[PDB]
Amino acid sequence: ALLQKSSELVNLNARTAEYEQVMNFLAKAISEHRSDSLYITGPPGTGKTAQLDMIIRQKFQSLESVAVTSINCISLGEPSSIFQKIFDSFQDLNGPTLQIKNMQHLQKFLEPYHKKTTFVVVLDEMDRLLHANTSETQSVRTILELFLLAKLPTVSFVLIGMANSLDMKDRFLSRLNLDRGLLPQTIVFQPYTAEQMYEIVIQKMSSLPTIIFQPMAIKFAAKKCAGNTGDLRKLFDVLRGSIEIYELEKGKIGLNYIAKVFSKFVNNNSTRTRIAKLNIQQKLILCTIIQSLKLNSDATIDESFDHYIKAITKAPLQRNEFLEICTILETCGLVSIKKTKCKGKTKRFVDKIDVDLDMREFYDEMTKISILKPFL
Amino acid sequence: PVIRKFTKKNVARAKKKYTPFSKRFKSIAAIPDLTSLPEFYGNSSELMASRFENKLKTTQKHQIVETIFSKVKKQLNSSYLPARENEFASIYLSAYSAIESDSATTIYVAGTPGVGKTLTVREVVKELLSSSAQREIPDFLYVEINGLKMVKPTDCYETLWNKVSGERLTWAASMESLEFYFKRVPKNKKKTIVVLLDELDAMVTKSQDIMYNFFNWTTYENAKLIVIAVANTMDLPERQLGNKITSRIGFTRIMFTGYTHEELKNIIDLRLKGLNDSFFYVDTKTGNAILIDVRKVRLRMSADAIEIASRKVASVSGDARRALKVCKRAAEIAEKHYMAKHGYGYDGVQTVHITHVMKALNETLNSHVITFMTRLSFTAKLFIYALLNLMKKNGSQEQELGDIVDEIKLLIEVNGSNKFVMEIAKTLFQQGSDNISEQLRIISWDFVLNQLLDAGILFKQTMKNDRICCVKLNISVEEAKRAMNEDETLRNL
Ligand SMILES: Nc1ncnc2c1ncn2[C@@H]1O[C@H](COP(=O)(O)OP(=O)(O)OP(O)(O)=S)[C@@H](O)[C@H]1O
Ligand SMILES: Nc1ncnc2c1ncn2[C@@H]1O[C@H](COP(=O)(O)OP(=O)(O)OP(O)(O)=S)[C@@H](O)[C@H]1O
Ligand SMILES: [Mg+2]
Ligand SMILES: [Mg+2]
Repeated sequence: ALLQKSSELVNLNARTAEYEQVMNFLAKAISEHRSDSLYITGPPGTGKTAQLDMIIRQKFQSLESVAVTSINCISLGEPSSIFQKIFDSFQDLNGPTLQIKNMQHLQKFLEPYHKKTTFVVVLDEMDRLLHANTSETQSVRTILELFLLAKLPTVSFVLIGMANSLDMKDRFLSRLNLDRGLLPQTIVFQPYTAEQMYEIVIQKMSSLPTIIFQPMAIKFAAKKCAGNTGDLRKLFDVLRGSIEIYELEKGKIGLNYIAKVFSKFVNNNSTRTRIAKLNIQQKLILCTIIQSLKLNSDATIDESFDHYIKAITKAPLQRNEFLEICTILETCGLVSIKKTKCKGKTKRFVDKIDVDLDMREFYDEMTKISILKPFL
Repeated sequence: PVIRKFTKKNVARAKKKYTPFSKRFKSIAAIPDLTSLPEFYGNSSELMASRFENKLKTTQKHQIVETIFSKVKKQLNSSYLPARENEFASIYLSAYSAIESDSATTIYVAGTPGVGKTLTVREVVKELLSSSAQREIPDFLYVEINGLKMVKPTDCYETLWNKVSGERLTWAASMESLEFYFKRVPKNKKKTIVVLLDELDAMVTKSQDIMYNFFNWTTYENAKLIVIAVANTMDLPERQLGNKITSRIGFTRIMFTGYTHEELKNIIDLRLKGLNDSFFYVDTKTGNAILIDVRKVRLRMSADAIEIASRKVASVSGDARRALKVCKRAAEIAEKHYMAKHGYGYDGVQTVHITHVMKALNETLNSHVITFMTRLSFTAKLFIYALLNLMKKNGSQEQELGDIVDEIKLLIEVNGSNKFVMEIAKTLFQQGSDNISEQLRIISWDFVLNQLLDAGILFKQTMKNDRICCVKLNISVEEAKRAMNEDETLRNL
C-alpha cells in the first residue's frame, strides 16, 4: 500500500520560497494589539488557505485567552448576512435585531464584557461577496465600509482579508485607496521552485520510499505548469495522475499524461484534421464555412448551404446530409452550432456557425489536398 | 378585518425545518457517531419511495401475445463489455485510491451524448458496492444528483442533505448543514459518500455557488466525498466556470470519446447474442414465438445489416443509443411486414437485411419540406414564387408584404395568355362569383401566410402595418428553388 499512501491532493500542510515572509506577518497575535494592514491577494491556487490554517493552528491549542472559529463568505450572496454567523461566541440571546443596522451597533459589541479575551474571525473567500450590485452600490460600498479602523481601544477585533484571484484587483477608486484601515499591502504568492515543495511533501513522510520520483521529471513538471499563473493545485493533480497511470500497467511514464492531456485538448490542427475527415465531403465543407465568414458574420446553416450550391454547381444531396455531417465537425470540437439572437431584421432564433482556431495551420493543412487548394 | 391588495389562495408550502445541523447540539466535541445512527445514511424507514407501487398494476389478464420480432424489440431496450475498458479502469482506480485512502478526490468525465459515460460510472459504483460487500474497503452511501431532474437548481443541497441525514430542511439550511458537516466533523464519525453529478451544465445559475460548493467541499481534508461529475462538453470550466473553479476541478478530465464501427458491431452482437440464429416454436394460428401448427423458425439478424446500420451511426455522432434505435426500427419494420402479410393481429425463416434496414436509416434523413411545398396549395406556391423572384431583384432576403402583393398581381396580369391562369385568375380574386368585388389581396392570403408561419417556412416580423411587415424564408432559398420546379404551371408562370 505504498502506492496508495502517496496522496498529493489534500494534505495537512509560503513553505516553498517565502518562509520568512509568512513567519514575519504574524506580529501582534500575543501582545493584544493590531498586527498587519495586509491584503492576501494572489493567483488562484498559491496557498492562501494553506498559510492561514497554520497561522491559527499555532494559536488554537490550549485556548491571554483566545477563542477563534473560522467561517466562510459562502452563504451570503447579497450583502445581508455578514454578521450573524460570527455570533456563535457566547451564543447570546441578542444578535438578530440590534446588530444588523449600523457600525456603532457593532462598535457596541467590540468592547469585551468577559475580560480582554480574544476573538478574531477569518472570513474566507471574501472576493466572492463583493461581486454584486453591478457598479459599487452595496458590495464595493461594503468593502469601503467594513475596512474602517477608526477607534483603537484595547480590543482585539482585527480582520485580515482573504481575497481571491486577480479578477478585479486593478479596478479601484480613491475611497478604497486613501488611508483607512488595512489597505496598502498585497503580495503575489506564486510558488516558484515547487520542486523543493514536492520534496517537502514527500520528506514529511509516514510511508518510507525506495525509488523516489526523478527530479528531472519533477523539474519538467514544475516547468510545464507555472507558465499560465503558477497554480499549485493544478500541479498536485499531475503527479497523482502519473502514479495513477503507472498502476495501469498491471521519468519515463510521468510525461505522456501532459504529452497526453496537451495533445488530447490540442488533438491535431491539420495532421488529424483531414485524417479524421478522411472523407472529402467532411473536408471541403469546412472551407464552405471559411468562405461563409468573410461575407457575413450571421452564418446561418442556410448561408452555409447557399454557399454550398454556389460552389458545387458545375445522386442528389439534401440539407439533412449537410447538417448531420456538420455534427462530425461538432463531435471533434471545432464548430459551434447553437441558437443565438439572430439580429438581422427580426429577432427570433436560428442556427449559427462559428470556428475557433486561427487560420495559420489550417492553411498549411490544405497543402496536401489538391482539391481544397482552389477553395483556400 | 383587513382588505388585502392581492391574494395567494393557491399556495403550497413544504414541511421543512429551518435550523441547520450546526445547531443540533452546539458541541463539536460531543457530536455522536453519525455512521451508526438510526436515521442517518438510510438506516430507517426506507420504504419511503415504495408507497405508490400498487397503483399502476390492474388485472394480470387477457393473454398478451408476443411475436417473432417482439423478442428483439425487447432486447434492444435500455438493457465484461468490450467497449469501455481504459476509461472504466482509470475511473475505478481513481475512485478506489480515495475509498481506501479516506481521500477527497474529484473525477471529471465528459462526452457527447451517448458514449456510455453514465453506464460505466453506474457500473463502477455497482462494482465498488460489491467490493464493500466483500469488505476489502469501507462502505459508502451513494447519491446521484441529476442536473435536470429538479425544478430548482439549488435543490441539490436539499436532496443531498436529505440523502445523507434523513431530515429535510430548506435549501439554505441544507447548504449550511452540508458546509458544517464537510468542514468540521472529524473523519472518524463519517463514512464516505460518492456523488454522481449527472448533467452538470444545468446548475450554473446566477452565482455559480452550487458549482463552487460541490467542488470546494472536496478541497477539504476533513470531508470524505468523491465527486464523479459528468458533463456534456470537455472544456466546460474554460467556457462557463471561473478559472479558480477550473483549478478546483483540476487536471483529470477523462474524455469519453465516440464509438467506432467495430465497437458498435460488438455492442449489437452482445445485445443479440441470445437471439440471433436461434430457434423459435411459433404457431400458425397466432404467431406466439417461444425460444428453446408448430413451426421451428430461425432468426437471422444479418451481420451485413448490422454493420451497414453501424457504419453510418458510427460516422454521425457515434451513439450506442442511436444504434439501438436504428436496429429497433428495423425490427419494427420487419414485425409490421410479418403481421400485415400473415393477418395475425394483437390480442420459412425470418430475416432482417440491408434493403430492409435502409428504411430505418432513411427515416431520419428526409427533409419533408420539399414534399410539403409540393403538396401545398396553388396560392401558397404562388406566394413562394413571388417571394423567390423578388429576391433576384432586391438582394435582401427580407422582402415586404406590399411588394409580394404587387408581385402576385404583376404575375397574374402579365400572364393573360395561359388557359390555366385565365381559368384561375377569376376565382383567385373574386371566388368565382359576382356580387363580390375584385379584392385587393388574393383569396386565401392570411391563410397561406399563417400556414407557412406555423410550419416555419415563412418568417414575418411583428408590426401593425401589413404592407411594410418584412418576411423572410426561414428554411432556405435553394430548397425552395428545387421545390418550385415541379408544378407544370409555376415552371412557366
Ligand atoms: N505550501 C504548501 N504546502 C502544502 N500544500 C499547499 C501549499 N500551498 C498550497 N497547498 C495546497 O493547495 C491549496 C491552495 O489553497 P488556496 O489558497 O485555497 O488556493 P487559492 O489559489 O488561494 O484558491 P482561492 O483562495 O479560492 S483564489 C491548499 O488548500 C493546500 O491544499
Ligand atoms: N457500451 C455500451 N453498452 C451498453 N449500452 C450502452 C453503451 N454505451 C451506451 N449505451 C446506452 O446508453 C445508455 C446509457 O446512457 P449514456 O449514453 O451512458 O449517458 P450519456 O452518454 O450521459 O447520455 P446523456 O447525454 O447524459 S442523455 C444505456 O441505456 C445504453 O443502452
Ligand atoms: Mg481558499
Ligand atoms: Mg445519463
